[PDB]
Amino acid sequence: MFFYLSKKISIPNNVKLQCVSWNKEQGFIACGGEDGLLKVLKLESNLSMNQTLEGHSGSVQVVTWNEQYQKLTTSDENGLIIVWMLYKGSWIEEMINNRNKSVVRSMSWNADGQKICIVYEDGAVIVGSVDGNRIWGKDLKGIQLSHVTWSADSKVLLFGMANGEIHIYDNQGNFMIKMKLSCLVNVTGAISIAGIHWYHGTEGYVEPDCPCLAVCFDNGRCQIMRHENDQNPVLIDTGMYVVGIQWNHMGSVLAVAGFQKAVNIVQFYTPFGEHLGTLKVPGKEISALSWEGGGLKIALAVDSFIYFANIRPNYKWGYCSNTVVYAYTRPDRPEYCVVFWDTKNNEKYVKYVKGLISITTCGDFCILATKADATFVLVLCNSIGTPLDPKYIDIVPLFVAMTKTHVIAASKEAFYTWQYRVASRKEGRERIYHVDDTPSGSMGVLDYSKTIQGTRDPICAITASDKILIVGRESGTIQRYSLPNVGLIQKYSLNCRAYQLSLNCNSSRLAIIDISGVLTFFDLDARVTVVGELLKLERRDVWDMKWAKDNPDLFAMMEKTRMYVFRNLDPEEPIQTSGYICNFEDLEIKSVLLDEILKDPEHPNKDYLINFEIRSLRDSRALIEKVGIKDASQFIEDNPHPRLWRLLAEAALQKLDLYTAEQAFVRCKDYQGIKFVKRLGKLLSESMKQAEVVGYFGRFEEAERTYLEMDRRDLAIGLRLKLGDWFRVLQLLKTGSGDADDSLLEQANNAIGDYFADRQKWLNAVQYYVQGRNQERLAECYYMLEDYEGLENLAISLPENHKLLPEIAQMFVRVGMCEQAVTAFLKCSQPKAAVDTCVHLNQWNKAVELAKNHSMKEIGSLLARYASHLLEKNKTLDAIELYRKANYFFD
Amino acid sequence: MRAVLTWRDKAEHCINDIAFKPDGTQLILAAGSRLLVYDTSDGTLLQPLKGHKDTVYCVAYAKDGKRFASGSADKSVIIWTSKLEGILKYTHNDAIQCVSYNPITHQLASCSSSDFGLWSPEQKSVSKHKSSSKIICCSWTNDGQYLALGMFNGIISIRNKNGEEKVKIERPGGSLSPIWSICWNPSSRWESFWMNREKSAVYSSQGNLEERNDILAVADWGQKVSFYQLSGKQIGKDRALNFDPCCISYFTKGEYILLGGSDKQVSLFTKDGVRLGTVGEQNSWVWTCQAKPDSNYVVVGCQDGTISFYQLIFSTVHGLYKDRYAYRDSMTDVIVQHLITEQKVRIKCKELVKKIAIYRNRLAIQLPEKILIYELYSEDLSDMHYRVKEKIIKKFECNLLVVCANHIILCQEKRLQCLSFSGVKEREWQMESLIRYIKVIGGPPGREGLLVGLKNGQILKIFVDNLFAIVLLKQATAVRCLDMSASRKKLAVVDENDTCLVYDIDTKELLFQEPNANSVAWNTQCEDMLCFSGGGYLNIKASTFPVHRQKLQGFVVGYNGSKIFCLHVFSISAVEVPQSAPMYQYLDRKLFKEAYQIACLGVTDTDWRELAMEALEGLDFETAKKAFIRVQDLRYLELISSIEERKKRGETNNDLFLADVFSYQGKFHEAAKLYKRSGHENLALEMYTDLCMFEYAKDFLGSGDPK
Amino acid sequence: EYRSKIDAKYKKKIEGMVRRPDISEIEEATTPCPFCKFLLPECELLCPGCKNSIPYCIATGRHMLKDDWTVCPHCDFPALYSELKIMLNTESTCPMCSERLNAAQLKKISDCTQYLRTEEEL
Ligand SMILES: [Zn+2]
Ligand SMILES: [Zn+2]
Repeated sequence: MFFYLSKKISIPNNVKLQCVSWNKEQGFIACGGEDGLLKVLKLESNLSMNQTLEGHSGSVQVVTWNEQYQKLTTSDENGLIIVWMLYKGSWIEEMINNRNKSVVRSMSWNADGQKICIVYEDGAVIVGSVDGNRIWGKDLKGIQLSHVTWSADSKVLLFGMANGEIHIYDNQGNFMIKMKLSCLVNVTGAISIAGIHWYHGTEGYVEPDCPCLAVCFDNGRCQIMRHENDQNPVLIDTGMYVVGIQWNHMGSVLAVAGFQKAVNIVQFYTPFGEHLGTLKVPGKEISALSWEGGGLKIALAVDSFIYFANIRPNYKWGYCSNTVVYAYTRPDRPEYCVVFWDTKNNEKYVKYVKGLISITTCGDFCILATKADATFVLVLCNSIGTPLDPKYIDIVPLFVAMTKTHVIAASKEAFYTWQYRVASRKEGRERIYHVDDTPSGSMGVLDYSKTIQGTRDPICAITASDKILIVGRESGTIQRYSLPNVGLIQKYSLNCRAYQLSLNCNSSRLAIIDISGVLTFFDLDARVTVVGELLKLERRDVWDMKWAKDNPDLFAMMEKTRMYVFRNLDPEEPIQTSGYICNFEDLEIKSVLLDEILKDPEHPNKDYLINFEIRSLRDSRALIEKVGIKDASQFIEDNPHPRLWRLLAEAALQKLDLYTAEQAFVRCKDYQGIKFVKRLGKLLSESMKQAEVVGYFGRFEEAERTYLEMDRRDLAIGLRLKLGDWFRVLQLLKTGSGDADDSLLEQANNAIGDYFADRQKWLNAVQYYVQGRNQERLAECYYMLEDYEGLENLAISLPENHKLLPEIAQMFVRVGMCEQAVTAFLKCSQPKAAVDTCVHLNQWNKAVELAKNHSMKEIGSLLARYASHLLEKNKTLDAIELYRKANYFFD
Repeated sequence: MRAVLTWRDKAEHCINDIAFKPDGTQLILAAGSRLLVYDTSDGTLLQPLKGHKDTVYCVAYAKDGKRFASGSADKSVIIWTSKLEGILKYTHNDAIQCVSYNPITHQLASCSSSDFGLWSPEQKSVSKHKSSSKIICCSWTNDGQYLALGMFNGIISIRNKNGEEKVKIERPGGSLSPIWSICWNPSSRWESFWMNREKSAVYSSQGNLEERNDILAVADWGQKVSFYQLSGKQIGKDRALNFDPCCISYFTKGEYILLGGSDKQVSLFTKDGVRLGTVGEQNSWVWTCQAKPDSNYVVVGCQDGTISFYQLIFSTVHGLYKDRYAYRDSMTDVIVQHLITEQKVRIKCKELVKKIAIYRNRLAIQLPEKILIYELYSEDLSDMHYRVKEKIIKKFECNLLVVCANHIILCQEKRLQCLSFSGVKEREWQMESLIRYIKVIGGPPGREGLLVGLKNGQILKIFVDNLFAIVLLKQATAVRCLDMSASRKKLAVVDENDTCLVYDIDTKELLFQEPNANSVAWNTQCEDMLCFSGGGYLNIKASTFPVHRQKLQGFVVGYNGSKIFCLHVFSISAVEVPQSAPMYQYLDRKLFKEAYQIACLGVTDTDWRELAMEALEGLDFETAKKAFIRVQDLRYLELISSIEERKKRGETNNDLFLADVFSYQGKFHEAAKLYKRSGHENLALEMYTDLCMFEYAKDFLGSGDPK
Repeated sequence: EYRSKIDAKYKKKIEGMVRRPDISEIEEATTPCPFCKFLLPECELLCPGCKNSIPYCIATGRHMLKDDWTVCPHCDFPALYSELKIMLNTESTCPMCSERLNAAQLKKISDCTQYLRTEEEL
């Protein structure tokens, strides 16, 4: 959550602006003038600079967009309401109305745009449909109005009096209770509202019952209340004559525009009342706010200027393995939707999470800090979303710092350390420390009495490398503990309050981005006579940073709209980009455009992943381009690094030098490359080597096409067979001829059957295993599919003896088909089991018949004692039934 | 349905009316001349309020938890406040029959035998309006805009806040059917209006409707309950009763109705008026049948003076078959939810669904008087168009219900009875002690298998097409939550000690025990996987390995592929099984084929690579090839192909292959040791000269100097 | 599909071999590839070393060898000199071209680079 002024639009003739309304769906900005001026603008510098001067003498006061149906509405100081529609790329007046009694104090469209309420000063209220008077125009009472607002369901319609009273209404002139104002208790003078905004949940709510409606008064005190509350987030501001209120598009930030006595200010708050910053706009006086559609830009009216401020929100994102994790709220479901977009395979993995305090990543893992119904949860997840381990902890996971093999969840007064891995699975050693505890070298286990003591210097940020833990506190003091066994090593007492901290791989220095965005560097181990020292690299508008996983000196940062890379305090040329550094490694920066993704969270394009190469790699690549491999090789040898060596080797392989490539592979100590080059040199044909090298880089389709073009279906088939593309093998085997195509196609069909069966996709593997000739797996597919007719057909199609027939007969016995099981066993030539199943399944007729045939004669005693047991149970009828079945008719 | 009596306490006079504090902390009665204040949690009488001089007839809070009124036979109304002190008072010309508070504006409305009076909190006098006859009921609308007065003439006068009669609803019969109770449906947006709350001075007296969707429940003394709209039109037909009603009310969200009166009992009804069951059976007329503001608790005060506090408990009625899960919604509907596509389907039964059984293309619903049999007809895996196949009209008594293709199974005591879909009875099996569990285990359409467990501890398998039970096991303690492995080769039992015992069904031998199980589910797709929940913790076993337990709210209903399905308070939920833990457990035991079988259920790519490399080091080239294919590493795939062809041509040394694998990962030292052990130091020398590690090549110059 | 079609004289033999399986099979000898000297099975024609198809001896069907090379003077097809010489003892015509071919017409070729030239680079 950072913010900085970015642009300015000077309205001609220096007329004062009294209202700015940024259309949310379309990037239209409507500006009201002090001398009848009304302008419609659009960015990308303006595109649709328009002067909708039709009518509107005097001044222009209220301006409201209709969003859906895209209808602007505007009013004068003379009561002339005008509704404008976009026709032929220009704004023409569509409707004109004029009530000749007073001045329109406010106007507001419904949550669906079908209904509009307009409130005058004399108390008259006119509610219209999109075309005419919808229901009523009420004259109310002896009251002077200033505001109007609908509810989410458009049922209540709460006004605002001139004297400072909000009145809750019915969607008609039916007066329900007056609102109970809890924010103002000690005020004494007259109070005016000057700002009311109800976040009609249209992008979801940050919390399932978060405060939505927001009321402020010109004195400076605000209340962020849900529906008609009685207890509610109260806020005090030093905003003299607060000028406006504007919720975010997601209702997660509230912007309060005013000016202190002291000078213009646009403060920002969370829905729960947490402060976030201050903008300090120039000019004489602010007049209105308006967020963009995406909440990234805010336009605010100061005198004859529309100042634009760029906003960096607090996205819940992370990068684990090749997966970008990003979370967002949506209107339909009441819980966060977290997409584990795996960039390697362009796959998505949508999870739904209730609390989701934070998302943190490190290595191929991701900690989701959430709030449960053991009150808070830290879900340790894979890179594809599967929760490996939900760990329930009690302290609030306000700040989560995740190192490989450690997770530190810190509230404002304590931190909890949990080892979730070993350099390789859970070896949980959970500990909790109060900030003022000064733990010794090692130790109490899971003692939770330390999280209730309370502190006067709360935690503001935390970070942890593989060796140390740095807790930043609200006074600027940072505390350094030894991570594997938490023990207070040092306190440093920096200058400014920390917002973000990062440690290089050496854990020798710490980058600190304060609350105001200023980036500084601290050197922990650099002892001056003191313990640590600053480094004199203060930057101004930094909002993101990342050290190398390889080089302690290498650093990357984002300032406003440019990325800088530092090699020990020496910046390079900026790169125009607006992205978040996913990874900094091997002279390469992988970043993603979250601003673009979160506008279409369902379909993240691969075009939003951008890779940059730092000066060394770009220089080496360009020098390889300009001069031949021979000289760039010498240059790279002068400045050696494994990434450059691999680049040189791959360039040589592309050129098929096979000598510079081998040397550069030796430099990388890459035995795979050395062996591949030796095998390639043993090969004795060009366009054979070219196919080999285009297979080396993973262009499998290119290699296959290359093999086909040189009239080698054999090697294309071999390449597809080394891989698992068996469908490709079937497609290729359809055309031409081969040395052994029946066996190859049978192998392909069996392999596809296995491919479908390993994924529990029978009735697809059953399609194969039949064109191919597989029996053992086909019986399993029939069994799991419960296609017992297919099992019977398979068993009668097998030869007289087989290793599979007994298994089929066992399957039949389990399911209960006595006849098919008996036939299968007799095919196996196992009459003993064929009669044991008849006994087991109580088919005594068949048992006695098979005993007579195959000469066992041991079933007479079986029947005798079975009937004896039945008689012992007084079930004489059952005994008669068996004796009839077994043809023992005499008994 | 089941109601448990939390506490019962008897007063010395008939209980006329009751009221709940909106927080639910305490309740207030009207017994004789005093107002008894009880604590809802326990029933301990706090204070008898002693303001009135005659019998108290009515009481009601202000929906704000700050005041409550009470009118009495002394022709007076006293407004008390919280902390139980009388602060305001006024009088009528007759005994006050009932008093109510406006849900929004706190405008008190107190009726009497001749007139009704309205009083706003800020008003300085009571506005009295005459009435046609004796009023007995008051009911403010949810938005607080209209007031319904039921009268002894069998007439409801619906009036505005001023007192003008907006509409008049005339119950058939006139004075034949006095209107003794009314209640507005409390289900609206205004229900949440007051969920975020935070010297007796006598008061003087001063003498569209079409688009609105409001329902007034009316309890007449012609023994009927009607539902009227605000426009006077009736909703549906009447519901004939055989008792005089004296109290009609609603739950918190207006989903169920409470009805008491001349019958010495209290009954729960659907919001449409279909009877669901009995709440309590009393010894006198129930004069009031209110319900706790935000819970299932109900309180019943009768003429005997008895006050009873029941907690209503609703039983989960559901069935699940593989990827389909049917449950009971709103006590009269059946919701069939697909566990893959999540395409829910609702089936309206208009009657209290007692039991549900589901099966492939079959859905049995036991209504109180009949069983409905539903079928699927389209041959689509995601088909969700259930049509009625049969209606077995018979008052059925059964402990359990099961449904099979072309059959229905009823468990009743020791009788396991098998009926056709037309109601014909085909077979019957007599059991040993008592049938505790039953479950279809698949089979041919008309020849399916059933898995039965008994309180005897004996576990049997019964085939629908034959008259004999096959004995599977004779356990020691009772049986509960039987389940069978996907291959029908393993059984899993819970035996009243939460001890999940797993048996090998063919050798009668048990494989392992677990000490905490309330529900067991075998993986329908992976045979080795097992799941069991008990004690608030999930558990996932892979073969005879340790468990990977989570925390859980609910009990396990199913386990399909890689998803657990658990039920928590009628809400289904899916838990994503971590396949990596069983994968690594199989890997550490050097079991590569089984590790691959577990991995195929879904893991990341790093786990796939780890399994591939561990297979390579373990010299299982088939599983290594398959895992590498799922990672598509042409380098390692070509290495494995080269090793396979070298093995094919005759090379049968298992240390050369491991040396090559080590050299190819990058060990360069263990590979050299393996090369030397396998009798090839020349290959180690070649590796070290190729890597230009000539200081190590001096070590493997074993041959000497023959060039 | 092929059942009930084996010759009645041989159904007994086929069922006898299947009923008592005999996995005993003598391994086929390996011979060098003519291009890269890679040892591959005699009847395998695609060399896994150079990925090149190997010409087949028109006398045995085995892949060609450098040290036993020859060609019929008529059809110019490759053949194994020893194998073609032995087979010509009982056949008076070339197996491939069906032309009159005697033993004397075979000349052992020492330089077979003409037939081992890849078509792409030639
Ligand atoms: Zn070769
Ligand atoms: Zn010839």
